[PDB]
Amino acid sequence: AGAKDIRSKIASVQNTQKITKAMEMVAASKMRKSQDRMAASRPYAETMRKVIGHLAHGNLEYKHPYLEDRDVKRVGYLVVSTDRGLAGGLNINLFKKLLAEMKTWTDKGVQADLAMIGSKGVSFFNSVGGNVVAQVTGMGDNPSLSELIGPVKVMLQAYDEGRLDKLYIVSNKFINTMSQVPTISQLLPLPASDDDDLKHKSWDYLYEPDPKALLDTLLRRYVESQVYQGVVENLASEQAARMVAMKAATDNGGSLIKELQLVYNKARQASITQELTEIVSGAA
Amino acid sequence: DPLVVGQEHYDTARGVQSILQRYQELKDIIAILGMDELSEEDKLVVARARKIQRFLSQPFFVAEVFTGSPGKYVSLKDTIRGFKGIMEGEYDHLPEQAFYMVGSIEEAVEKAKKL
Amino acid sequence: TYHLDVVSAEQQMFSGLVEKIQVTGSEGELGIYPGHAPLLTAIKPGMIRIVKQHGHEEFIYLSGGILEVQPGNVTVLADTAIRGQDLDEARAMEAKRKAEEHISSSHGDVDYAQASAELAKAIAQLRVIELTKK
Repeated sequence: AGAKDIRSKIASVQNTQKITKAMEMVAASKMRKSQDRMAASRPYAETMRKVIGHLAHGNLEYKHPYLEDRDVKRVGYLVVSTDRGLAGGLNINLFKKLLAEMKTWTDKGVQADLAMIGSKGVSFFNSVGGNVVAQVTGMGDNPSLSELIGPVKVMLQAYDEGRLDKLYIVSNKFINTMSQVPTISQLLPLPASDDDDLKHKSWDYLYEPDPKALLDTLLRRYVESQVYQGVVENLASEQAARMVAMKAATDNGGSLIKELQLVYNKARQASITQELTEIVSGAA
Repeated sequence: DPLVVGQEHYDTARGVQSILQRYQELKDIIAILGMDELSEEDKLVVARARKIQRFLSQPFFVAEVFTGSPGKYVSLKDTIRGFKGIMEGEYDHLPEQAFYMVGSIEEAVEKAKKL
Repeated sequence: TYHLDVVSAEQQMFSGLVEKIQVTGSEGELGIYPGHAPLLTAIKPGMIRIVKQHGHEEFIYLSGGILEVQPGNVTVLADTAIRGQDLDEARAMEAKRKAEEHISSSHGDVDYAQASAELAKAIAQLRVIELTKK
């Protein structure tokens, strides 16, 4: 022990607890902004994926590489991550779930190509040894589709030059203000698994001039809209995970303060009794 | 000392001390932040150090009354084989509670089977 | 009747049941109706008119978009949308004022095409406030 050094640790742990409470303030306010942005993005992206779901199934079928269920030689992943710490295990759990699926393909001899949207992903997969084919980092408090397009444009080129056969986005879902889960979502090869449009089977879809250029443009927009929503939702998940972590760090700091104080009080009492005993013995 | 006790024993005992010391250093970081902010190597040593602490325990014949577990006598060759195996991560795939209150390493594998 | 959805990345602009609609297009606007053929369609600057069941109307300006029509449930995936009371005639004059500035601003042909599209957009806003008065 030691009265001054313990009192110094008590001072430092006190101020750290006060900071983690303020960080919990910044994390909640940013969660408010991030989730209302998500709430705005959700209708447009949800209806765009519905639109393509109608195009999935119904006649007057033109034939297009993103539409058919071709065979899998290699698989693409778009991976979103944070660039920051103090978000608990959100990135670790997502990276582990991806590593499990990539292992399952590597059992099949199917290679994985990875595009990273955050610095934590770049660091982890480069140092683990996933083939990072694209990467952007440090998007900012307000992320914008424009910067995110380039990595996607690379993954699109890898698919449309025919190398890359299946493509996924992996991201965390903002299931609730206090509950989220990592998900791997099938992305560009339009799953015929989706419901047949039997409910309006009167319609066989028909086209304005050049269905190829129009449909190509529309699918470009679909893929991008899916990536933009998946990023905005992962940022809302990040702010929720940070606020939960800072709340835990605040309670653990209080728990240390209440125990260091007991060490300090016992030490001051012993110091006060070692002296006095020695002054009375010396007074003799 | 390796001149009296041998090099394999000496190296095992120093390996154990080096791991458990590093775990002590990590405990103060974990206490405020939790385990999530650790490096992945640091998480690996935290897992092995917890398994080593569990594996140090043993069920004595003279303690059979307080607990009920049958006692165990462990030979030196068994114990250095067990700690050498954990230190180099041969047993990284087993849960921690498998190592608690067992004798030789083999026994821990059996315990792990029944969880 | 049938339902139409209208959105942009920034917002859902409209969604609901429609006896009918009229919509901008590439070679001009078109009428659209429950019985209309399933025509997937590109869009140039203009408006959409939203006539809901029992014949009640709304009047939306669009910067641009795409009008997929596989189903009777149709969608416009607009690039940017503002309604004729979310804009006003002074805001449409501000769009025209921006177009007049852009016409003044540069010589480049694609810039000039952007300025011309901004003029077409501004006049489409004025026209939608006129449709809103109608």
